[PDB]
Order: sequence, then structure tokens, then C-alpha cells
Amino acid sequence: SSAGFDRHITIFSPEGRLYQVEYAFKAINQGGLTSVAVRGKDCAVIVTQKKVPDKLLDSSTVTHLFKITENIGCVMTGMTADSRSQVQRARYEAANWKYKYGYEIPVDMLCKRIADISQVYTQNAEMRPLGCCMILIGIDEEQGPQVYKCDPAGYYCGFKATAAGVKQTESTSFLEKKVKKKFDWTFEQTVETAITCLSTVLSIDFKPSEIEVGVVTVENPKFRILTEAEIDAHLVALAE
Amino acid sequence: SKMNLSEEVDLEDYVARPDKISGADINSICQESGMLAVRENRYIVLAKDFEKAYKTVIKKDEQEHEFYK
Amino acid sequence: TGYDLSASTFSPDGRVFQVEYAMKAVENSSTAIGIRCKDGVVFGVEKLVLSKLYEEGSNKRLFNVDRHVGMAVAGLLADARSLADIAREEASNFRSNFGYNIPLKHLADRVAMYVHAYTLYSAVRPFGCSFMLGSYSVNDGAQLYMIDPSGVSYGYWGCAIGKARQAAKTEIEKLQMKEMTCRDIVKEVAKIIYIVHDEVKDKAFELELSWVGELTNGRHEIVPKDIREEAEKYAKESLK
Amino acid sequence: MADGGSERADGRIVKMEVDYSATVDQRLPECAKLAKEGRLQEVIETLLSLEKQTRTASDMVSTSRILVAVVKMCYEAKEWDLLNENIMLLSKRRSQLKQAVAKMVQQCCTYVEEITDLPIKLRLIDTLRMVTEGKIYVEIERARLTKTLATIKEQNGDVKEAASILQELQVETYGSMEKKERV
Amino acid sequence: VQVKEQSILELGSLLAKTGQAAELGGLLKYVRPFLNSISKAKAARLVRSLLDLFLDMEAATGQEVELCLECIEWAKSEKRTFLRQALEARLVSLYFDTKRYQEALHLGSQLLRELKKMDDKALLVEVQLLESKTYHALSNLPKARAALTSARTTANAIYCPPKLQATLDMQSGIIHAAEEKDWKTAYSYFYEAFEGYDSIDSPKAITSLKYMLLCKIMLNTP
Amino acid sequence: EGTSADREIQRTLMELLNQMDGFDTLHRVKMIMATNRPDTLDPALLRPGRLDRKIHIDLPNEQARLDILKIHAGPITKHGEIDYEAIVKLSDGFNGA
Amino acid sequence: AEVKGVCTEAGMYALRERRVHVTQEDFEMAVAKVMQKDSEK
Amino acid sequence: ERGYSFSLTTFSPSGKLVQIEYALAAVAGGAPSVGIKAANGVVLATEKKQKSILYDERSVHKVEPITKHIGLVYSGMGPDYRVLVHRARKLAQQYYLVYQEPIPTAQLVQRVASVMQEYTQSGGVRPFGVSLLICGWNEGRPYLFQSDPSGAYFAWKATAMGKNYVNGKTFLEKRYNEDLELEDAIHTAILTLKESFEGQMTEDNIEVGICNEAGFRRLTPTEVKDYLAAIA
Amino acid sequence: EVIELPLTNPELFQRVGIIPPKGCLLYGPPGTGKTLLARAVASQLDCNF
Ligand SMILES: Nc1ncnc2c1ncn2[C@@H]1O[C@H](COP(=O)(O)OP(=O)(O)OP(=O)(O)O)[C@@H](O)[C@H]1O
Ligand SMILES: [Mg+2]
Repeated sequence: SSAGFDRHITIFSPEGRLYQVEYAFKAINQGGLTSVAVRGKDCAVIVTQKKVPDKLLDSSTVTHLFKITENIGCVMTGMTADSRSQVQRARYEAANWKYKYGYEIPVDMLCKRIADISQVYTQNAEMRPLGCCMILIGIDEEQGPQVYKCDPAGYYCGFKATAAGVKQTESTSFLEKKVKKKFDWTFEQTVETAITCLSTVLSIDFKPSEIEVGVVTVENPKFRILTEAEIDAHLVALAE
Repeated sequence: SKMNLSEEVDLEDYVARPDKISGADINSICQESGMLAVRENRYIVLAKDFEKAYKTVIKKDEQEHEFYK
Repeated sequence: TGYDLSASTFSPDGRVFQVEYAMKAVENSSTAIGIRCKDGVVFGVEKLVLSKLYEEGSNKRLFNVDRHVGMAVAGLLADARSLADIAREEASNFRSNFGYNIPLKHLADRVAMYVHAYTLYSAVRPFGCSFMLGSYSVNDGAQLYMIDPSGVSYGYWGCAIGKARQAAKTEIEKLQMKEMTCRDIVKEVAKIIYIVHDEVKDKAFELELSWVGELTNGRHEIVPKDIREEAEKYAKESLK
Repeated sequence: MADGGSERADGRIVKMEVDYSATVDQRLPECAKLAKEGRLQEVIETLLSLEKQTRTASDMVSTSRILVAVVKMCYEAKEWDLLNENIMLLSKRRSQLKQAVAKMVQQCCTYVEEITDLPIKLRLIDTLRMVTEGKIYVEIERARLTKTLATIKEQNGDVKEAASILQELQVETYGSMEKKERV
Repeated sequence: VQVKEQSILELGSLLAKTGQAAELGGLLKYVRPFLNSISKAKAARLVRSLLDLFLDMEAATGQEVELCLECIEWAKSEKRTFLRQALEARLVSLYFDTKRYQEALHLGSQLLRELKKMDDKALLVEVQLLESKTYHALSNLPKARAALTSARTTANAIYCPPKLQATLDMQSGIIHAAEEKDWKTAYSYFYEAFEGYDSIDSPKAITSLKYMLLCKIMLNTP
Repeated sequence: EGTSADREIQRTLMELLNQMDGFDTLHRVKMIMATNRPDTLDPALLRPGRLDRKIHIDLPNEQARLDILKIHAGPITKHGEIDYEAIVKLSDGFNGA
Repeated sequence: AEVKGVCTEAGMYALRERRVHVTQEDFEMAVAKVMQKDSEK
Repeated sequence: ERGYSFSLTTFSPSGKLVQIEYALAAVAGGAPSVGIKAANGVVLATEKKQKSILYDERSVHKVEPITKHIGLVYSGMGPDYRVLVHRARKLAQQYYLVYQEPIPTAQLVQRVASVMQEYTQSGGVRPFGVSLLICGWNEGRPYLFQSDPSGAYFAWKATAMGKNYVNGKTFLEKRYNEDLELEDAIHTAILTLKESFEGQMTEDNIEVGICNEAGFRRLTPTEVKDYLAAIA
Repeated sequence: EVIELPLTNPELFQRVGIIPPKGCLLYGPPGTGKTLLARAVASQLDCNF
């Protein structure tokens, strides 16, 4: 199934597939964390788990949520330094678009440009194709909320509910079963479903000090991060 | 044709699924649904039993990287 | 065979091997410990004397990046000095461009990005150093950060880098640093140094200590001679 | 979680008797959540059975706005489908479902209840849909017999009564009824 | 715009349900100047949905042949080959029910040449079967036998005739019994037609059952 | 295209495959099998009708780890105060062994 | 080889109706089935 | 940084370029696509299918308009399409700037083929893994063209590309002619694309674009849903 | 659920209209407690083994 250096660089194997991109998808799961993004009627939420193994570490600087722009929110999965570089690149691109064209950049154009940048690595053979994922959420006029996903292969798509990490398949199946019912979603309902999907996939019944929640809604499009008190209130409301 | 399948069971749903199941595991689906209905101390099989049994038996994840095409 | 000869190839399991070898090379340093007090940061390094010929104070492993920033090093020496030079240049450029002293949360990010830039291409090699940055400011408090060859920078309350990292952090844990001022913590650093590195490994060693905080009024500098001597005098009672 | 909580129920039984029906809102869950708990083998069973059966007194005894007379809600709808049979996460079954509404507390009442026809059929229909499961089957059949004998006694539409009775009985497979009764 | 089309469809369905035939013809004749104001696909689907329902309602023999002919004319004017081919098949099927000899024959002969050169083969076996039926109804055994033979031979290359299989089996059994060669074969064909036509289309299963019972009677096995 | 002295094991294998779910039905007989890597098993042996149920025994969870610790650390002659939370947090990816 | 296959399979159609002679309808059915069924694989 | 600057495609002892064959074998496993030209315009049809119900079907499009009267569809790899689309648009704009006239389809096809050829000889670069179908209508007569990873291009009358394309070509052989209409062309395109569809053919699983003497345009979901009726 | 209940109360499955399974296998990472579970089952059941 190999002929030459098709196992070592990005060239076509005799069967028509190149393995160096499939290896990054396995490299994504090295971290061991799972994140979910849900879209509602007039809001969008991101939920992620975070673990601090020891008390020596400073727990205030292990966040996996980043703020690219005052209206656009993001979350990463996989390697850390690659995600940091990608976030830096995204911030630069958003600032450049705003300066050059005089109005805020739509989320879909940003995701398309990020995928276009990340597609070159699988074309030239002198570089490694940045094995980390990308999830973006935002609000946009005339369309409402939007959630977008981008993967290292140079591919992107818009969604209504997404999960990325080690437990992608089970959470995807749960979200599909839930969304087939076609029930109208509100703020509390979206947050509750987002929390319960992770809770039932992991079977942990976690405390309010090991999750991160980010929200956006049509009353103040500013991206904001929930505090611990609000998370505790949501958790106690969830369990009757 | 031998077990109960009272009134609200839809079989055209499960036939429509792809993934080429063989002939020796459809019997396994029916057997597992019957066992699951036995567990609940009930002698009538419902649709949830078929749903759970079909979800459990097949167990194929994706193997289908989406940038093939 | 042949999946670990380049830094631009993914193994079938999905991980780069060269950075792991760099970490293994880093794992043969002596020791470097950094603890943040209520009003500053304290560094401590134990240095091995190879022979009597070398003059006292050679191979200094405790640099001065800026007027208010320290640095502690473990690993190779040449790469450490190169990183120190690039950090100095970046801090000078930031000061000249804007007009005020650079915060740690930005300098650490810049240095981490520069380090990570080398683990993508096949025309260079990963670095072989792991280092710690510390500082104090009046409007920001005390700051400590740790960076490794991979390019991952975290904040900490107390860290140890080198050979016996675990045997040192297991003793840092018993210490309670959240309250007591760092006028006596030098004694604890000395005591924690002398309780490591059994005499079978090497014949003798020397101690090096740093100082930065409100006591020094921002500036980072070496501890006074008398205070260090009292520190060894107190730490020598481990024989009981 | 047995006696002591029941002490409470026996304390507030006078309040239930004196006050009105909506107060059930505060006494339905206090035992129900206890049925959620179920840490001990026999306490949870006593509490759940007692509460479920006790709702019978309010039904029928307080005939107005109850099954005996104006069953607009109460036992017909509020406490039949929703009491425990449909869902309460998991209902313990065994003593609580057998000794409660399913058995004498309602079947006996039906014998000594309406005497009139019009809602006797609806009481029968509701108390028949709940027991369409399994490992009860010595309560659904009697009610089916009652319905058929009543329908034959008055209207005398034999074709329909025979049709309904025929499909109902598969008693060779029931396996719990005494032989002289199944024969 | 779309409200008018929805109202037209609802009115056609209501007229079909009520049990009136003149109203459907009047609506079909009235909606001609409205057709050439909408998209081609919408007009074609509307014409199909009205004509098929009116034809398949029941047998009110006074308002079908001319309507099918005018639909054929409209389709030919609009240059829609597939629609007019389907309508020609429907019309040649209709001519048999009106007991006409040559108008139901030369039309099929014309349609066969066009059908042979194109992809369609199921429509070809249907037309062959209809030709065999009309030759049989005019007391000509050899020609009906030849048409049935051609239909059977050209029906083995199709992946599946899901329902035409039963009709083909029934016609083959009828033709075989007409020559009283052997009754076991006719009985087997009738049984196969009954089995393959069961629980899908009720109206024509009882006749197959009746024919099978007659055949079994003829074997002196009551 | 295998080697000799190896097709005998295959012969035993198909004999076993015929003994269970073969031409003659078994009654009141059940079988249990265990292996810690099922990749190499024959596709015919894993077919439903022979091995109907596949059971997974994954690594313990935090609650499972605490349960195993309480089971095994009991009988020892302990003294003082013990805190299982740190032990549970530190031991990740462990086994009962 | 498929000419021989058509010849040897046309007789099965005569057998299927319990006959003693072969007519060309069997030949046509045989050739149609053989040519069509060889398309797959 | 710096590249490699040595060719990654070399001649085999039998005189064959192996990488081109591998790229073609990768193209042959893509999504099916069909293109038909009949006497009034051109029709491009393709079959798209989402893995589950979470995907949004109104986010990305298979059919893209290069300019007012040229359209283009692909078959093969996903990401490799977008850069080609962008390059084609840029080339068209350049021609419009130079000559103040809309670019003919043949010139655009020649430029795209030259780019695809130039991209398989430089240093340290693998060939493209997609194939293109281009349709246009300039100066009365319509035009349909097909590109190739090796850089060659041909002019067709009815083409099936992607997975199971030989049977599609056989089907188009026995139905196509030189005297039809746009509507019958759409009908036969849908019929021949139905040979590989799933159990159901929903409107959301088909992308259809038509170019006539009024300009290229992608059909709205309502029109495609209507067209799907009265067929099959 | 496989080896205990059907061997003692076999009329339930006949009442429902199915047949209980025959065998099963256990898999996972090494040292997760498979042979221990088998030993417990064998040591706490009154049947030929
Ligand atoms: N859940 C558990 N509770 C208590 N002890 C356990 C548990 N799981 C495993 N063990 C320990 O595992 C030890 C031996 O495990 P066992 O023989 O079952 O291994 P295994 O999982 O079958 O692995 P393998 O056969 O692949 O070597 C026992 O002595 C016991 O202490
Ligand atoms: Mg073992």
C-alpha cells in the first residue's frame, strides 16, 4: 500500500490517499479533552471540560476559550502551541479585514480564509500540517447565530450542533437523537442540553469548578465567559 | 411473525438504514429486543426496544474522512 | 523505521518524536526551583562543580532579561544564551516602540512563539532548553511562568525543572507559600535544595539564589552574601 | 426513611381531609422523591404504597371533582396516567404498583362506584390502558370481564361483546391464575 | 401566485372526491390560458396531476378520449417528448376499453418504433402486452402468442418488474389456457399471478383466484 | 499460503466452529471466552450465533478507583488519617493490579 | 464458451415446463438471460 | 523559509508518470457528476450528501459562477477546488481589465489548464487532485469543456465524471442526441444521475446549474424540488 | 443475564417468543479483572463447570 516516500511526506499513494493528513486527525486526540457547541433560536453556547492535575499550578491560566474579537468566540482542540499560533493568526486576519474594508468581518469569511491558509501545508512537502481543530461561534445580522468548524485538512463547514475531541462519536449520536425531536430551544434549554450531553457521555456528574462555558445571544453580541456562580446556578437548576 | 410486536412498531424505518447487515444478525436484533423487553418484566415488545437493540448491535463508528470528496 | 529522523513527519500513532528527544536531553540538568511569595519571586539553583580548576561563579545559570525580569535555565547552555539574547532584544524593542515596561504575559507569549517556530520545519532542529521567568510589579503583583522545548507556557505558584523535579515538587507541596513573605523563604529554598541529590551522584555542589519583589523595589538581583550564608547555616541542620 | 415521614403524612391527613384538592401538589412529591431515594428495602415501599393508596381517599371519598362523581381530572387523568404509571423516572412496582391504584383501591371502588353507565366506561378505559404491560394480568382480565358482562346485560349487542372478550383471553399462557378460575 | 395553483389543486381534489366529472373537464378547459404564465415544470405537473386523477377516477365514457388527445396536442406543441409518450401509452390503453379495433393498433405500432430506439424498455413490455391483449380480444391466437413471446423475451433484461410480473403471468396463463394444451401450466401461472399480486392491488386478485379454482376444477379435483 | 504444522491448528479451529452452531443444535450449554486483544480472531468465530455478546471491561473511573482502593487498602494495619482524594487524582490510567 | 453455455441452459427452460422438445422461445430466453446476467461483476 | 526546488515527478522505466496516474485514481473515487449540452444551453448536475442531520445544507455550494456567463463544477478532492476557483476568477478579471470585453470560455479553459500543468513540474509540489467541468455561452453557441490533472482538456457533448462513470457514459451513449431542449436535458441529466443515488432522492441531495443565453445561474431549492417531480 | 436466569426459569422467554443466547466474550486492556470475574462466577454458582 506504499511506494517510495508516501508514508513520510504528502504525496499520493497507489490507492489514491495520503496518510500524513490522516495522522494529524489521530494527533488531535492526544490531549484527551472534549468540547461541544450548540446553536439555539437566538443564542449560541460552547461548553468545554478542563482538568488541573495538581494544586501547584495556577488554575486561572489553563483556559481553552479565546476571544478573537469583541463579537466572535472560539475554542480549540488538540496540541496547545499550534492552537495558540492559529488564534494569533485569526486575530491578525480579523484586524486586517476590519482596517481594509471598513466593517466587521463575517465569521464564515474568516473560517474560509483560515482553511485556505491551512490548505497549503498539505500541498508543499517541506512542512507539517498543524494537527489541531478549530470551532468558532458568532452572531450575524439577517441570519442569527452561527457555529462553524475547521479541521487541519483544510476543510470547514457550518453546523447546528458540534462536538470535537476523544468522545466525538457518542456525543454526536446523542445530539442527533435530541435534535431529531424538533423542539424549540431557548437559553436555559440550550445550556441544559449542552451540559447534559457532556455529563452523560463522560458519566461524571461534575462540580461547577471543572467546566468552561461561553455564550453569545441577541441582546448584547459581545462574547462573554460565564463565572462560577452562574455555572453553579445552572447546575443546581439542572438537577431537580 | 412469531413474537408480539403489538401495534406501534415500524419496521420500514430499520430496513431503510444502509450498512449491509448480514442474515445472522437481524435475528440477533430481534433476540436482543426480546431480552430487553423481558428485563423490564413485560411480555410485550415496543419500539424503544428495537431502537436500543439496533443501536447496540451494529456498532460502526465512521471510517469515512469527509475530505474524500 | 525512519519516522523519527525529521521534525516534519508524523508517526502513525500521531506524535512528533524529535521534541520528545529534546525533552529527554533536558531531563539531565541539575535542578532549578522557583517559588512566588506574597510580594515577589525567589529562584534557587544548585550547581555542580566538575573540578577545582574552574573559578567560583563560572557558568552562571541565572540571567537578567530586563530591569525587572529574572530567568532560570535547565538544559544545554548555548541554546539558553541564544534564548536570553532574543528575549533581551524583544524586550528592548517593545520598550522603544511603545514607551513602558513590557508585562510578563506578553514577553512569555512572544518567546514561546519564537521557540515554537522551530518545531515545524525540517531545515532546523528543536531547542534543548526549559526555562522559567519571574517578576514583580506594583500594579500587577508577582508573576511566574514556565516554558519548555515544545512551546507550552504556563503560570505557576511554584515549579521545579531538572533531574529530580518530582522529588522537589513533593516537598514544595508541604510548603505554604500563599501567606508568608519572602524574607525567610530563602531558608526554605536552601533546605529544599540540600534534601536532594544524594552524595553518591556527585561529590559536592554550590548554591545560587536570586531575588525580585517589593523588598528589592522591582529590580531583580542576586541575594546579599550574608543572607545567603545565613540560609546555608539554617539549612545545614538536615542531619537531625 | 419509613416511619417519621409517614408520621408527617398521618399528621397532614387531617389537612387533606379539611382543605381542598390542590394541596395534593405539596404531598404528591414528598413521598415521590422518597420513592426516588429507595435506599432501604422496605421503607421506600411502605412510603410509596401508602401515599399512592392514600390518594384514593381524596378520590371518591371527596367525590366532587374526583373519580366517583365529577371526574373531570383527579383520578381519571391527574392521578392515573401521571401518578406513577406513566413515569416518575422509575416506579418501584412490586408493592407500590400492585397494592395501589391498580388493585382494590380502585377496582373495589369501581364495583361500588358510579352504578351509572356513562362514565363507568371511561373509568374502565383509563384503568385498562395502564395495565397493558405484564406481570399484573389478574386485574386487566377481571375488568375486561366486567365490561363485557355489563355491555351484554343491557344493550345486548352480542356481536361486539363476544368480539371484545375473545381477543382478550389467552389464559393458557397466563401462568399465575389458579386453574379452577382460568377454566 | 402560488395561492391560485394551490386553490386549483384543492378544487380538483374536491371535485374528484365529490363524484362529479363535468366540473373537472370544465376546470381543465378553463385553466388553459393560465398555464402559459407559470414555469414549465409547474404547468406540466399540474396537467399530469389533473389528467391522471380524472382518468383513474371511474368510467364516465363521454369526456376522456378528446381530453387525452388535446393533452397530446399541447405536449407536442410544447416539445415535451417524454410527457407525450406517456400520454400516448395511456391513450392506447384507453382505446382498448372503448372497444376500437384499428385505432388501438396502429398507434401502438407507431409508439413501438420510438420506444425501441430509446432507453425505455418497461414501457415497451407494457405496450407489447397491450398488443397481445388486443389481438387476443379480436380472435387471433398466433399474433397474440407472438406478441406475448416478444414481451417475455424482452422482459428478462429488466432489473425487476415489481408489479408487471403479475400482469404478465396472468396474461401468459390466459393465453396458455386458451389453447388447452396443458392445465397444470396454466394453474401454476395463475397461482404465481395471485401470489405476486396479493395485498398490493385488491381489485384484480379475486379474478386470478377464480381462474385458478376453475383450472383446478377442470383437473377433476373438486 | 501458510506453513505445515500450522494447518492442524486451523483444522482444530474449524472443528470447534462446527461443534458449536453446527448441523446439530446444542441445548443447555453455554460458553465463555476471554482475550485482551480481539483483532486477530477469525471473522467466522465472531459471527452472531456463535459469540452473541461482546462485553467490554475498560479502565476504572475515579469512583471505580476509589472503590478498588477501599477494597484493597482495608486489611492493612493503618494508623493516622488517610486521604484517598489525592491518590485518586494522581493515579490516572491505572489498573486494579 | 458462452455459446455453449446458452445451448446447455436453453434445455433447462424446456425441462422447467416438463416438455420433451426444444423451441426457439427457450433459445431467446436463454440468450437474453445469459447476456444480461454477465453484466454484473 | 526555503523550499526544495527539485521535481517530485519523474519518468518511470516504462515511460509513464506515476503521480498523474495516482491523482487520476484519487479523482475516480469522488462524488458523481454529469454535464449535458443540448441546442439551447448547458446543464451541470452533481449529487451532494451530508453524513448526518447536523450539517447545514445551505452553507457550501458545489456549483460556483466564475462570472456572468461561465459556470464550473468539480469532482475529486474538496479543498483543492477553492484555490482553483479563486485563480480562475482572478484571471477573468485580468482579461476584462486588459481588453474591456468578457473573456471567452476557451481562453479561460486554456489558462486554467496551463496553471494545472505548471503546478506539476516545479520543485517539491504534488499535482492537483480534482477534475473540472466548465460550461459557458459566448457568441450564440454554448460550450462545454473538461479539464484533467495532467493539464489536458477536451470538448465534449455529454460527460459523466466521478465514481462509476463508465456506466454513466454508457447510459448517455444511448439517450443523447443533437436536437433537444434545456428542460429535456435537465430531465435526462437527473435520470442518469439517479443511477447512483441512495434509496431516496430528496431535493437537498441534488445541485443543478443551468447556463443559457441569459446567463449562468444555480437553481433554487424550490425549482429543483419541482423538477424532481414527474420523474422516476 | 445469560447463564443464570435462563437455566432456572426458562418459561419466560418461551412466553415472550424468543430464545436466549448461548455464549459471550469479554475483552479489554490487560489487568482489568476478567479472569477474576470468571473465577467469582465459577466459585459462586451451583452447576457443572
Ligand atoms: N475491579 C477489580 N477489583 C479488584 N481487583 C481487581 C479488579 N480488576 C482487577 N483486579 C486485580 O487484578 C488482579 C489480576 O487480574 P486478572 O487476572 O483478572 O487480569 P486480566 O484483566 O484478566 O488480565 P490478563 O489476563 O490480560 O493478564 C487481581 O488480583 C485483582 O487484585
Ligand atoms: Mg486473565
